[PDB]
Amino acid sequence: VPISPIETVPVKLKPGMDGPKVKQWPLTEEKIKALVEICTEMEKEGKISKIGPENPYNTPVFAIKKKDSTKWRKLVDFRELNKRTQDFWEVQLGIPHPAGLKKKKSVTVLDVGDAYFSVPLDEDFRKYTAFTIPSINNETPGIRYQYNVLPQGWKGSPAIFQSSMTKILEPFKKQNPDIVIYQYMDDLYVGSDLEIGQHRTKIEELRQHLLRWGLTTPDKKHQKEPPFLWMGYELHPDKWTVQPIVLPEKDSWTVNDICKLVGKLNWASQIYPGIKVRQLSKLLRGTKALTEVIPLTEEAELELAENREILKEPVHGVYYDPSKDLIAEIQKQGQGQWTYQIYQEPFKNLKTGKYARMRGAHTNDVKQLTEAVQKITTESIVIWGKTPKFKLPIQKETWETWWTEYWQATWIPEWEFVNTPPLVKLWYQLEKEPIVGAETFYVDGAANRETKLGKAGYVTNKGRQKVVPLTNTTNQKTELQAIYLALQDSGLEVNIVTNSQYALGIIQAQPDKSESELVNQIIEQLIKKEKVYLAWVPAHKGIGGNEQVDKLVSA
Amino acid sequence: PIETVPVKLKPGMDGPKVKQWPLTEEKIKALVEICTEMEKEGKISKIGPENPYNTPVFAIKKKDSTKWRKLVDFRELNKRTQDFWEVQLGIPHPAGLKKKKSVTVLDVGDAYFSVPLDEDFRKYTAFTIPSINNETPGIRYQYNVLPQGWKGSPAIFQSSMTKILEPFKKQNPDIVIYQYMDDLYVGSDLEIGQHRTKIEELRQHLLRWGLWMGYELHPDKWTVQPIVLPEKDSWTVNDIQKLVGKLNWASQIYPGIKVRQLSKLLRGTKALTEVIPLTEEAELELAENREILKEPVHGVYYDPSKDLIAEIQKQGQGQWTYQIYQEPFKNLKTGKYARMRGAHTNDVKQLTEAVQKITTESIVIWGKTPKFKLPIQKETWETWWTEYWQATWIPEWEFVNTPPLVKLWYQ
DNA sequence: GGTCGGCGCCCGAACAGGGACTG
DNA sequence: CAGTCCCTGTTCGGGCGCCG
Repeated sequence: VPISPIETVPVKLKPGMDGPKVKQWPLTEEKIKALVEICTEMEKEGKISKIGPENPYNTPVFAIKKKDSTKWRKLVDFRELNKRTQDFWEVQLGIPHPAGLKKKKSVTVLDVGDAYFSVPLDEDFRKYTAFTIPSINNETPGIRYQYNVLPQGWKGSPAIFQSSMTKILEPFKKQNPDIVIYQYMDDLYVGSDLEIGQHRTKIEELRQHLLRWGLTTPDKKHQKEPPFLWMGYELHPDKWTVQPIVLPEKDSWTVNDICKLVGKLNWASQIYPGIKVRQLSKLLRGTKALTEVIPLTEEAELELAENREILKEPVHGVYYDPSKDLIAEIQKQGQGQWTYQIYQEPFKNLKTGKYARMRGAHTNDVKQLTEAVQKITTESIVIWGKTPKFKLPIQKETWETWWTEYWQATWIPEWEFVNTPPLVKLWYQLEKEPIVGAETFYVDGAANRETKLGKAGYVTNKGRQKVVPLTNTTNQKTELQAIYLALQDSGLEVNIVTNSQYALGIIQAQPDKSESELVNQIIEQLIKKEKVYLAWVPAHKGIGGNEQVDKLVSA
Repeated sequence: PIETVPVKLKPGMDGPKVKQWPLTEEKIKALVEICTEMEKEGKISKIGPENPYNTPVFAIKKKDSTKWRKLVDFRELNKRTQDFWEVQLGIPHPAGLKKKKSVTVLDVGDAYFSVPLDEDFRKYTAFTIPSINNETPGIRYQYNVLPQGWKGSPAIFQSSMTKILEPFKKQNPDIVIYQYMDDLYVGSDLEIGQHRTKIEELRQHLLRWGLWMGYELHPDKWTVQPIVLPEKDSWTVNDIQKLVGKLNWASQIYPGIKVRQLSKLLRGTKALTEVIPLTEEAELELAENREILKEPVHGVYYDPSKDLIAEIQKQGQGQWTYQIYQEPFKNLKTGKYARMRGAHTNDVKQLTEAVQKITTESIVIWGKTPKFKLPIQKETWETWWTEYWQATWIPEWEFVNTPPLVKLWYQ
């Protein structure tokens, strides 16, 4: 076996185990022909070698058809070898995005044919890559090979090829500094601001520099004219767009069909603005079977028809210009849904997106807006390495009131107010001092762990009083119920005294939406008020009416 | 031609495996130049995916510093080598450093690049440099010398450091020198003028051995924030309710606090804004509770085996309070920071500044870094904190959500 | 019957840590 | 007193999308 020009990567096994010893699967006669045809071909080129009985290792193997070709792909079921192979650190930290590319004069894309099979495997590790090829007869002992290159299905194959590829490209990228080479597996986006004459020369230099190591760049996958097909997009000299997305049009929807629908909708939302998958994701909750048929709700059918109409019109994105600023503008879509657009020139979107995660049981629009700003910031630094300027649908004074009074540290980068309804605001403000001339409600509530029964009420300074028996409740729900009572039976200005830290911790966060219906009713009553002053006092200390109302709601 | 000190992990623990977080363009550019230069000097060397370990890396600029500085988040690697920089070759902490009039910090991390690292341990110092928009895969390196920010670096270099400081400690036996991580703390009672002069003598004394800034401190002027009760002449029902709640919370620290006579003033179901005269028995309970807050807590002392913990409270208007403790309600030190950088505009910058000031005090007083309880959402902190970090060490932290109780630490 | 790695989203189950009440 | 439970938050397993 000749020596490969590429340096090999030393690979070990986990300390305390040995190679795989698994029996071969019964393969169809149509896949047996596809394997023996390739095994005898790779053996001629020095990619696999025969092994005798001295190799006590064996692993399954099968084949999968290639997309839009009559060629077959050889895959190995290394699930037993991967569970024993050493752990690797993947060098692929993310996926490039077309919005991060810069306008270049000349652009060239090319793909390396059979990349794994052109990169050598470690010499001391080839013994563990032993498999068997079943013949057309079940009585034939079959041929046993071992891999001399990177297999397909081994957990170390992708990381090794990516690191080996970068080492070969370093001497070329060191001699040609102004050449942008996006490297993702076997796809090589090559661009330059050099003239179109010297560009093809550098491309052929790279095709010969790669050829010196066993990497072939066939002219079949070579691309010289726009539009370029790269990473699932269509690169035009001035714009880009995703490859055509096909949504299923099933008359009867299953759970797995929704996942394929939601998956493509998220993929479309990177450039198609306004995609909403709120009501469609409400179909996946509480379900157990992937093949279970589920009918579409009225809110889900309306959300699907809107997304289809957006996909009808053609949309496109522009490229990144480092000379001009980066702008990001967010809109409040649905209840819990946000969409944003990142651009440098008005209506020339680099990319779009959506944020709709529900963090916690109680929240408001200011919290969700801050979460969205953070998601956009991290995403922006990945693609462009900088934080965009933000145009936010929230008043400057609104945000100043929130972050200065909040107890948690919070902050938004350099932003400006854009007047695009609906605006984000605070629906109610708790006073900082007790209200003069407002009735003072001392509320309390208790329950029993066993009977699940409780009381909730209040006592005021004007003699007013109420107690309500409650069934199937807890200590926490009663203390919220006692505050909900005080809000209902009070005027526009009301001071409320409680000993519940749990209830006070919820209301001070100024929520406008909650998962609890009782909280939403407390919110709706707080919005109706003009001045509300809450206050906390320790319980069981004989404080004001808080001891009198504690004794009434005792049972 | 130097012999390497053998280093091992703690038994039963693998190496660190932490992913590299996104970096800005100005940071990535600053790291490629430094790593290429350090690779040309043999300090680091490129590696491959067969190394399963990785530690995050980013860059900083110290206070009033133009030059970028490489920084590795070795917090996970330091946790997995804790038995080395303590049992084997620890550093004694001088109890007189916190008493000096002026203490200066010197970044001596460049000296660790002179000592080679044990060959078997280099596998754990691996780190990855990311690219913008994932243009290229990860450019991984590993350390061939003593890495900056590793707690094992000052331990191995300690013997070499003592022999360099011996001519200087002899001529100046009254000057205290403490080494923590990449920093050298030099404290003296000298006047501010001749103090900086002695610093320059030590700078040139370190340049002749192969080693430039300076951060001045004044531990004798460090103040604490005690718990104080309001000095009101006319008390309302709401004030007395706030006072009782605060005295009830404070009673967990000073067990001698009583609220019996004050709670008796809150018997009727009165209006919060109604004025209440303080009885004779209540006025004495308030004056006596003010004196117990002047006394020190009983049975509080530093335990060197226990970890330090720091809590920070956002008091608004650019005010931040903190408490350092090992056992709950046994606070070793309290304090309050005000008018820091970013006040009245950026909370994350102020919180970052506070953590650095607190950690600095924890190094001067006890020689340890605390574990912080940060009053911030995790995703908010993990997005912005690197934009304001100006220190060569990184403390450990967790995130808390404690709504304000009864404003115990600030009036 | 169905291979690996990377990133993204959505969900529920399992984990976990704090506060008020009870033997 | 240590034992629960009511509550909330985080972490992770697993499905899809997309790329090679």
